[PDB]
Amino acid sequence: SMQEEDTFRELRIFLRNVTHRLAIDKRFRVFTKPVDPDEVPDYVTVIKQPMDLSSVISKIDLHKYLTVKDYLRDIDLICSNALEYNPDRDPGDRLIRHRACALRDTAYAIIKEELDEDFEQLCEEIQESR
Ligand SMILES: CC(=O)c1nc(NC(=O)C2(N)CCC2)sc1-c1cncc(N)c1
Repeated sequence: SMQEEDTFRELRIFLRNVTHRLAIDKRFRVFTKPVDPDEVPDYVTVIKQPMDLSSVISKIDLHKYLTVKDYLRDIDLICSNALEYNPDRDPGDRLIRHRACALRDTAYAIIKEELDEDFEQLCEEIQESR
């Protein structure tokens, strides 16, 4: 219905706002663009499912997120990718890992504080009916 399309539009508006707030945070600059396949060639080999904040914005606009859970799966993917590609004790690796986990914790905290539980529940119930 049109009520349901209004629900999803509200979700997209909310997701764009959260994603913008993540993308302007200086700590998260490394997660804002895809990994250049020239700049580092072993990435697309180790990371089978790359994900970044600009790709998150594209998926929002393509209506690929019908629930905040769908969105948080891709946030989780940005983080776990970073942990897996950077597993070493070197300080470069530890810094990215620290930032990846901060990205994840920040997104979950914003959603927990600002997304109404019933709004998300509605999104899920519309999703299950399709
Ligand atoms: C996204 C990611 O996981 C990522 N990880 C990197 N890791 C490192 O450079 C090391 N510490 C381990 C190799 C040294 S670079 C990088 C990245 C690569 N191209 C572009 C952008 N925006 C980030």
